[PDB]
Amino acid sequence: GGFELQPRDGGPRVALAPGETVIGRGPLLGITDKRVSRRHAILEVAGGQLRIKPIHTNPCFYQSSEKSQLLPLKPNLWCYLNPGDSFSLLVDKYIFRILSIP
Amino acid sequence: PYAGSTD
Repeated sequence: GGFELQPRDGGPRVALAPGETVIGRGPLLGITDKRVSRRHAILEVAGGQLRIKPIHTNPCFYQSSEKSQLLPLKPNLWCYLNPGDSFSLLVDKYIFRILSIP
Repeated sequence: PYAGSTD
């Protein structure tokens, strides 16, 4: 099972490869905002699942599919992202919804 | 456009 990221604003989908992908300020997500680290978080696709680990002092945020609040993630800990969940690299910007691929 | 130090 694979995954894509759907920006909450409706922009193009972001394909994720198996394994670990460093995300943040860079070409993959297109983020240029200096408040976002070039090494902001790790995404891991493995065994049909996706998890994220923040690796910067500037935080990441997580919104379960059933809730309606972007909550801050604890640093350097893994959090699984289910299809329909969202995460963000700023409190109110660069938000991405998780989509599953067959 | 992705270089430079983080705030």
